[PDB]
Amino acid sequence: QIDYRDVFIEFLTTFKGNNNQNKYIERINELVAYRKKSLIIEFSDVLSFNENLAYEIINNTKIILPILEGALYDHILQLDPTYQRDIEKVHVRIVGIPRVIELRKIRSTDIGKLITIDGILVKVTPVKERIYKATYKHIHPDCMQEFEWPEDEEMPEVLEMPTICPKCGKPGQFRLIPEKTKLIDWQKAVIQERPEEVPSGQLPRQLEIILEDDLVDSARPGDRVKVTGILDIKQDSPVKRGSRAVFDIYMKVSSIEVSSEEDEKKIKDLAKDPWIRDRIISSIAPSIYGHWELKEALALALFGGVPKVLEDTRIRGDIHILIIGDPGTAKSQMLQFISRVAPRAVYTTGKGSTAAGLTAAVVREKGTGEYYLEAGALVLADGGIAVIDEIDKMRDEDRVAIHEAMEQQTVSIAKAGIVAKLNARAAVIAAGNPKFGRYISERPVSDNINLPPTILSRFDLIFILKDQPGEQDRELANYILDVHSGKSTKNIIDIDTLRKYIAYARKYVTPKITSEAKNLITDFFVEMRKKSSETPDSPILITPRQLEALIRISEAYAKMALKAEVTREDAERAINIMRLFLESVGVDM
Amino acid sequence: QIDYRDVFIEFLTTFKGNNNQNKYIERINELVAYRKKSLIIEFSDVLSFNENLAYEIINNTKIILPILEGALYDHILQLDPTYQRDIEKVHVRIVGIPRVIELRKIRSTDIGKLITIDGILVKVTPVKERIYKATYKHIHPDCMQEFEWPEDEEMPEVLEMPTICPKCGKPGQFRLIPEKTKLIDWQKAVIQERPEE
DNA sequence: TTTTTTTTTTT
Ligand SMILES: [Mg+2]
Ligand SMILES: [Zn+2]
Ligand SMILES: [Zn+2]
Repeated sequence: QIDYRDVFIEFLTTFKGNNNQNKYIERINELVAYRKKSLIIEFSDVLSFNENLAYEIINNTKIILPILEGALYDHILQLDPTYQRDIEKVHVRIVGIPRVIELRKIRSTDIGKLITIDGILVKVTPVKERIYKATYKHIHPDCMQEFEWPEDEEMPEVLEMPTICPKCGKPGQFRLIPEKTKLIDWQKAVIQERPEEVPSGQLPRQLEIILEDDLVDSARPGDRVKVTGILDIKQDSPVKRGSRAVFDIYMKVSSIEVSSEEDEKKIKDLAKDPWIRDRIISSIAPSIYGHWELKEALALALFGGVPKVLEDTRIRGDIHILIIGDPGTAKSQMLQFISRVAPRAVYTTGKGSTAAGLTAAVVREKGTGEYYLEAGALVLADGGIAVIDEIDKMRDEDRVAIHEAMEQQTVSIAKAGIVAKLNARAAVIAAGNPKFGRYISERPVSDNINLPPTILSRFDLIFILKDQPGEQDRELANYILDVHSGKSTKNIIDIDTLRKYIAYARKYVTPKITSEAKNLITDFFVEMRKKSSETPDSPILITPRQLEALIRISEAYAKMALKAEVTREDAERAINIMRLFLESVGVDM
Repeated sequence: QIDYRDVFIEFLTTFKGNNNQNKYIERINELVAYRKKSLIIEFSDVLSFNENLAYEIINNTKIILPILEGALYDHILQLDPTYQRDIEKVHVRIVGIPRVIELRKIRSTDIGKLITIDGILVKVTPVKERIYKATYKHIHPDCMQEFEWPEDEEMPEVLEMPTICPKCGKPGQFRLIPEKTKLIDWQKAVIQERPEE
């Protein structure tokens, strides 16, 4: 009854934020400057300003939304006439709806209402075009007339062809005219419920969502997203008569969120502590006793180095870690922790993986007999971390796919007439067991781990964990029992804060190596080569590839402390950890 | 509105090249020598010579492109009468269009406009034949009449047959006549975006 | 092509 365009338009112009900045007028600025055509409004902000406007949006969404969109378009038109003839429609998207429903708990009462669902994006289709206003021509020698068939409305989800010519009243043949046909961008994605919500003994459920217009290509597979929109029943084969009055539900997306100022302030305060590096290392797997050297290396892999593109070749910034340890050395516990704290990570197992599942799988579209690719584990981990457990138990045919990923950071696909090269810039963390149960110190690493030497040289660091009973057993027993009793360590950065800290560092920090750091690295290398030249009788090689690892590790240390330069201390720490690896593999100085 | 046919003809014959050599005349003569039927021109040269002509090409390529080809064809046959009876339709192609769109960035607003794409060829089908003007015969014991169904219009990409015989005004069964059907070479290729982008 | 269990030939 009461028009809400008046209260809405002044709400945009008059609204004060946390720091008294008038965000919405600032947000609407680049909407006309950069031609976004889409606006984002928080539900809490609208509710505080006027609850009547807020509750009208949730309930009467299908009616108030077109009215509100028209009001904002007029506001932009008077503010900048240049918007006309450029963008003819503006979308306003609402986020933060309190009505959040689990994927498994959707029932018939929620159809046609604005709801929000949290899940994981698993499938994305290529962008396509959908007709919303067609133009036909009547093929009848008398007629030769053109008209817009879905008059006075929009073309439904089912393409319907006119049966009677509206301009002559006769049936016959109608020809589509693509030149005058109106189109709109259209994409389809599949969302899956998070593993924490799956009940015992059940399999995860999936929901189909539709992204249209500017919402296309707003997310990548494997991302955790929050999606808001309207549920509706799905019609795909109306002509398939005969039983089956049962339909599936699909979601019509109106706004999507992936995964900000106070958090940035909190991150900066943490970096101010001189001992921030020690705090971060102590926060890695707090429930595991000892393994300080391994924890330090795992922290470096989370941040990584800086990739370099030379005149001819490319230098990866990712760090590869290989762990060999006796059974029960808590190898799998840390890898689970790493996969949970990293902003983007994929956890796999040697036995539960295949070559197609790791890189890309060809799927034949039985509906049209068409071939298309599906992203594998390594592709989904691009820009993140790939964790592989029990690498020694993987099949040889499935292991060769990893060889290219670690070396060239690429995956080559040539099958079913599809040829492509895929980026796989991901850090690889692998764990394995020795051949004969426990580890034999006297024998070299190569004959004690059951892996080809061609894959050993591709790892930046290798660590050996030995479970030898000794005087530390009492400390280990006391620590474990305290964990089972609920006792927790203090001064530990929590998972959520740690994940945000890593994401910020990987995005805004690019350390540069100073002259002093270069001299220390060079001097260590050349003196090591001279020492190694006397007697290079070790299973572990000392090739110039080790020099690149020293560069990567030093950059990671600087990035951990949010520093823009690599100083003497960072280079010194990188040498120490590299020196241990060059000697803990069974070879002395 | 303004007939650019004269402007196009003089532009080709009076194009100041790197040394005012009128290289367009040189390639036109080369085209006549080997019967190439395809003339390519640079958008920069057209814009420099007459920016108004360049805008019309890049904006109304659906309408004015056949007009320009007709003007070029008349000039070629006038220059050399032996070109007839060999090529009935010349081709003019534009290169260097400033409107460059990334393949992933294509949206609905770019449909029906002249754009350029950079990528990698992955698949190429063998050369085939496409019908652009068919001939049909009405199989109805009183007709025995032949006609070209797509009257005053090129045959659309969707093969459609007449429903009512135009010559006799009756429905029935129609048979295609391959011997009186116009054909054009047709090939399909797939382009893939570069891994860098 | 792809994962799976099965009998079969042939990688
Ligand atoms: Mg384990
Ligand atoms: Zn009609
Ligand atoms: Zn007839």
